[PDB]
Amino acid sequence: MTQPLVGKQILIVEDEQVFRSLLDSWFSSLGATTVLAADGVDALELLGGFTPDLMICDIAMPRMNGLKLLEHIRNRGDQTPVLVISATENMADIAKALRLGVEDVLLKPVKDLNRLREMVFACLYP
Amino acid sequence: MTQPLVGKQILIVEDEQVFRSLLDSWFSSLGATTVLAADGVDALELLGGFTPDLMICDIAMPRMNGLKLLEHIRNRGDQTPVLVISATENMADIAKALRLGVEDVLLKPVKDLNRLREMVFACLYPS
Repeated sequence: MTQPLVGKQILIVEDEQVFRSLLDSWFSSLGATTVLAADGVDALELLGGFTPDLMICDIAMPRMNGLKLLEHIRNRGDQTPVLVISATENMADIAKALRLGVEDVLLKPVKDLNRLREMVFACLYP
Repeated sequence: MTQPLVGKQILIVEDEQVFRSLLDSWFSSLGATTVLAADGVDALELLGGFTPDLMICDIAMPRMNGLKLLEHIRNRGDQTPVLVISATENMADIAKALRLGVEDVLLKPVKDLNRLREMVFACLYPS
């Protein structure tokens, strides 16, 4: 199959339009249905009414650091799988993400589209 | 001002990746914060918990014709401004969109990005 993610809903939270388009383009290519949010506060609001199969965010977020997004939904009882894609070198931040429950924390810029591919597959078909 | 839509939340419902990306690019360029949905059923679900300043959709939608999206939110009592962008030539479909309450129905493909610009401005800053 060239579209193995058909039937999967992916929430992408990404403030850079180009990276946002690449991620939409890639996941859509694979058959996923995407929701994209430019802003992490807007994503928090969306998650009130909607439950995706996977959420992709950055923990180093300009408007509102995505750790707080993660913390707020995890306090509610949301078990939504989260994959972090981040350039952060800050080990206290990564450790806080891991304690809140993320599938993984992948380095940005993505220097292996091969790896993300099987990381996304590890999340969506465990 | 080169970013006149700062503080405006726009929901874009668009099944074509490239057009989706163009609209994201354009609205983001003008300072709006965007939410994009590939799929109209997912947009119906999102609107349960979220109220944008403007929704952009096509009435001629593959998965689920966007008239039903429009009819379902309008039966709830949502006053969310909607702008339809569509190549539809079907006068009955346009007329149903207009009865449901739509800011306007703009012809696709978009000749002219000047027009969409002030159409979007009429929706987001009326009077």
